[PDB]
Amino acid sequence: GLPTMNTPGSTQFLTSDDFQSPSAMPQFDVTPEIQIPGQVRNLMEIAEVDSVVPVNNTEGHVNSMEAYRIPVRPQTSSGEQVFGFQLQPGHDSVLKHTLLGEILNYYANWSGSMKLTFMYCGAAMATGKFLIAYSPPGAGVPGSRRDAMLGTHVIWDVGLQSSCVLCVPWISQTNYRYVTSDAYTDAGYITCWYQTSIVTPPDIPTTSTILCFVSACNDFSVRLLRDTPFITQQALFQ
Amino acid sequence: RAVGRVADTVASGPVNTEQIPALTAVETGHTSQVVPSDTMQTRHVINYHTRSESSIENFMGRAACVYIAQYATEKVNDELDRYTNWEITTRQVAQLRRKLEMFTYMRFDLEITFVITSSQRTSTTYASDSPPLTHQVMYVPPGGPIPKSYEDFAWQTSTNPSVFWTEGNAPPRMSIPFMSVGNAYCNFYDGWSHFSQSGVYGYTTLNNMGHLYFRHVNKSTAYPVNSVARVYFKPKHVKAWVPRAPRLCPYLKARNVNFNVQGVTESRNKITLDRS
Amino acid sequence: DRVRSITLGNSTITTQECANVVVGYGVWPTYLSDHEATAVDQPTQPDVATCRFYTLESVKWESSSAGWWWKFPEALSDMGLFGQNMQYHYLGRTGYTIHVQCNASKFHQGCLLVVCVPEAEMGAATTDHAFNHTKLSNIGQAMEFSAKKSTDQTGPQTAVHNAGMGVAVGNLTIFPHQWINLRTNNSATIVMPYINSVPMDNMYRHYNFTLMVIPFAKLEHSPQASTYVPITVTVAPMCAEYNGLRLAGHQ
Amino acid sequence: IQRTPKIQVYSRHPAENGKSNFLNCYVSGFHPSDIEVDLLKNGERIEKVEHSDLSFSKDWSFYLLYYTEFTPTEKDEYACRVNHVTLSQPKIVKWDRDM
Amino acid sequence: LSLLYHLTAVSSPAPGTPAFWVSGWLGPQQYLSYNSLRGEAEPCGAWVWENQVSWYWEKETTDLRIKEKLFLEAFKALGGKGPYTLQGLLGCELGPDNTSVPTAKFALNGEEFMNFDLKQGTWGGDWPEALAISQRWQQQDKAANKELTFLLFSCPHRLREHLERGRGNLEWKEPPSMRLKARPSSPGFSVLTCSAFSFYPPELQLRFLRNGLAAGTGQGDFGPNSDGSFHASSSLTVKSGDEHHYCCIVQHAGLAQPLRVEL
Amino acid sequence: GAQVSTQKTGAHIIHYTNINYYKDSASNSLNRQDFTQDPSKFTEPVKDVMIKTLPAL
Repeated sequence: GLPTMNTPGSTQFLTSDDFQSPSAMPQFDVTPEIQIPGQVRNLMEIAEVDSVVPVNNTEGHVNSMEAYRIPVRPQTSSGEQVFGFQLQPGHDSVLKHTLLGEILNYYANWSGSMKLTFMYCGAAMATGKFLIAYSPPGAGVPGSRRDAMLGTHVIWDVGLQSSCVLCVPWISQTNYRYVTSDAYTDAGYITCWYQTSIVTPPDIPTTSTILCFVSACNDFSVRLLRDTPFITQQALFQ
Repeated sequence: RAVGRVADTVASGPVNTEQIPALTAVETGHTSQVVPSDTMQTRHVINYHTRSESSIENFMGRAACVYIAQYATEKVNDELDRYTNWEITTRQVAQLRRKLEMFTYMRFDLEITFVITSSQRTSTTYASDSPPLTHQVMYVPPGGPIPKSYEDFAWQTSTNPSVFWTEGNAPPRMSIPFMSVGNAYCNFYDGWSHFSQSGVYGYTTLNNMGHLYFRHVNKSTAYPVNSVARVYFKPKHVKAWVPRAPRLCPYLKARNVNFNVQGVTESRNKITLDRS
Repeated sequence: DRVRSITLGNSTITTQECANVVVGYGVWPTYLSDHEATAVDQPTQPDVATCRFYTLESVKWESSSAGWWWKFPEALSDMGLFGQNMQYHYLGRTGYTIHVQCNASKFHQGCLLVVCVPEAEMGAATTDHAFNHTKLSNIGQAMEFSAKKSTDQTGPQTAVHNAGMGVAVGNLTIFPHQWINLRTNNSATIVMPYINSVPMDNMYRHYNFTLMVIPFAKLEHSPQASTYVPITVTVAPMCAEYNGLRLAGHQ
Repeated sequence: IQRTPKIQVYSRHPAENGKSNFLNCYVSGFHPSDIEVDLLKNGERIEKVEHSDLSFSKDWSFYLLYYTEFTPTEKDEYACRVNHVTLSQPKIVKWDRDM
Repeated sequence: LSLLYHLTAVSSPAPGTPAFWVSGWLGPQQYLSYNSLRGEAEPCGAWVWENQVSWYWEKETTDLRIKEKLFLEAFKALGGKGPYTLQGLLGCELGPDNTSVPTAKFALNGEEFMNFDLKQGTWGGDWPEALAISQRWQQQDKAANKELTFLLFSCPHRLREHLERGRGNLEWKEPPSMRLKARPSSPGFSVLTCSAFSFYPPELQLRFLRNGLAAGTGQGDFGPNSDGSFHASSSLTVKSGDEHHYCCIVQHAGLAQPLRVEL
Repeated sequence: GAQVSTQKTGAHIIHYTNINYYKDSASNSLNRQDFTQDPSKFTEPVKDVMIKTLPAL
């Protein structure tokens, strides 16, 4: 017949190939699809949805709802630190189990800008200002509010519009960063500081709550599929 | 511009306006669309990245193992009989289940590939000349007559699709179309089976894909071998709806969603960062 | 603007501190089209006898409350002609309009999360044991979560930080949701379309979606303020239609 | 879903006096979880009574044989006393020597 | 002749009692007992009167530890508050000469609700409690194949292992002791009894006659004994006169004539 | 059929030929080149449209 020649790579099973194969049940009449609402055509559509960040995960708070409640209270001296974490959105313990981190942990490269939304859940009569800052990774962690005002930051004033968005910009020497973070592609630090204080009229409780929210901006991107280091099994589930 | 490519960043300047892009209300259930060119001064950057690796086709389109079926050439126990079976489900491995549990209703064709390996069982001697083994994998639809044992009437596969494979060649592979009676595979089902709200609870009531029976075509060997047939599934032509939140606690069973409670995340010492 | 008035049937829900009206996945509830239906008989469509605002019982929000859940359509199984049409019919199809409401003050603080989870298949309290149906949902009783784990023999796992589904409770925002912040908001209104794999479904064997109300920031106030703040749920079916008429159910 | 038992009292051997005989008491047709059968000698509880293997008939109703090593004479009258979830009082059945 | 197993498991057992117990019946008399409180199966000293050296009785013990776990993993996917007594009938009967016919019935709360099919499915019933147990039982992934090779392959081979081993129990021909006695009653009538004691075969048809003509069977009762023997009874309210003519023409399987007994 | 289509390359001879051989649509290869998307169902599920630069309330 036709004179062929089997190239290297024949009779192999590469698990991520793209080939045709004979159907087992020929001329099967499938059921018609209908208009089910809420179709997903890309996993990045999921990663653009906010999910509340467990910033208060100091043990043992991961076994309650207190992992999400970031406490704020009236201070004596200003310029204190509210919270802070490194920006490792698939490896840091604060971010890697939010909705962004579970999508990122299926991949190995990530790129783009990120949003951080802070909804103040105190009383309607309390008033405060906060400084929410991002620091690129050159110099280390900012140890004071004076070191934090030199970075990318935004000064949030609470009021009727009860949430301010810090948009973490993409500053990197590489086009992508590794998800499981290493020393070469560090991404920096997110800190938040008391701009003035929390000032309240009498007969209001002291401690309040700020909820964080992480998502992805419209230029986010992932690459290089893998498995997650989250789910394990020893045997087949009977 | 092409489709799939992410958006650029327009050049911004200093502003002092009534407009407040940074302030919003989360209470309305609405994600803010604050691009970085709203809260700082940016340069025009022509972004060339695409989102090809993140679509539902490429996210699912890699073949994953779903079952490990074992069957010998000589009965030793009911478990290591001449034949074995498997109820077709994707809920027995932990890798593919967590991917398919990200969406509520999915609709896809399938591509089933078998990696079959035999190993000679431990005895007091092993010197035997054997011809190459031939395996049979018969797919039984819901309602079909099942084989009772070896040499059954029902291995004649008068209408059931079957495959025959001699060891040493390429692995077998056949494609399965969309098989459900509804309009999408229900990955979840918050409901009961009977109308009195009792019986079995959960997703097992709908997904009846059928069985899958394995055996050796060869009648016997001189010394018994133990074959193992790993089954690989690859979803192709995938549509998905209603994205669920990804599972956190590891699984316990194949018919349930039961779990032990776990932390929301890992712990750390304090809420602040304390270096210079 | 902040005010919004909703009129359905012979009832009318008004509010003066509203956030907005989140609507499902952008899809308004409609009737079933001719190129999608399967059952061949003429469906019944009572437009105002069943598409109106039914008000469930009120729950008490405390500073130690973990959360509540209702399961639909089973939560409206006796509210009027929506209950009677569920019994005399084999199939049903509807969308909803869930309006949760909770006013406190300008001196209270707290935050609720109102989610409609489609097919919130719940795990079991103790494993290796299936549970009763009356511990999943009674007819109108607000089934509630718990702070710690639950060791019930015949119930669901009601640890609120795992939300009954073995999932992180912070990630419940991809389902259609709103927040009731006592600082700003007062009510939360969600419109949910019919979400199922089959175009119509039986309304007794299958809970279509679960409404959850989870307090994230806990309720705090002075001891001299109003100690009792209630939460009230007001559900209204939308574009309901039924098929397969037979005797009264539901066995 | 509830059954009431049936007591049938009889002897193994014919009641020939002097030698020890066996009073086989038959309880049948009952569905509790637990039943209490007791053998009696004119109001005296016999201490040592042997139990048979508790089983069920073809219609999913249990049956159980209790028996003692009794000496039949004219004055030795016997009875069976059974306890159920259905019957409040324990049912008296008097043993007749003619069967 | 047929081998049969009588499985029963209760949810909340009475203390001091087993929660699961087996009674094996080679036809009409019992040969096998098992429970949970001792954890092994023993004979009654009735059928074999031998001790098999770890080749026959050691596999019956290991077989019923499997059946104990299947009968205790049942409540466990019953979500009711009430107690449950799960019953089970297992075994096979012999065909014409070969090809034994099996049987497998189960009963929850004294009512038959499921029965392991033969083709598909392995277990099934229209009751809501039947699908819950059937989905629970096949979760262990091999118990359904355990009973498929049980009813068609092992216990009929065990039956042909028993078809020629113990034939002295298949010839138990004990002719009974029959003692016509009588009691008095209400004025005008009398109460008659004819009874039979300690007989092995299960067939006996005892009736009452006036002179030479049949007058009725009476109320026939039945009960076995502590030694593989049975018992019958028959009573009738008869006339206070003519007691010297009521005859009891009754055959037996250990007898070749329907012997007459006297008052 | 000869559905010649473009290849997946980088940015700053590139065609490929594909022939279907079987009589079922479920025997084909994957549809790896469909990157159409809209996240507005999940990020903006709101009735009244919310302008970005305006107050939300």
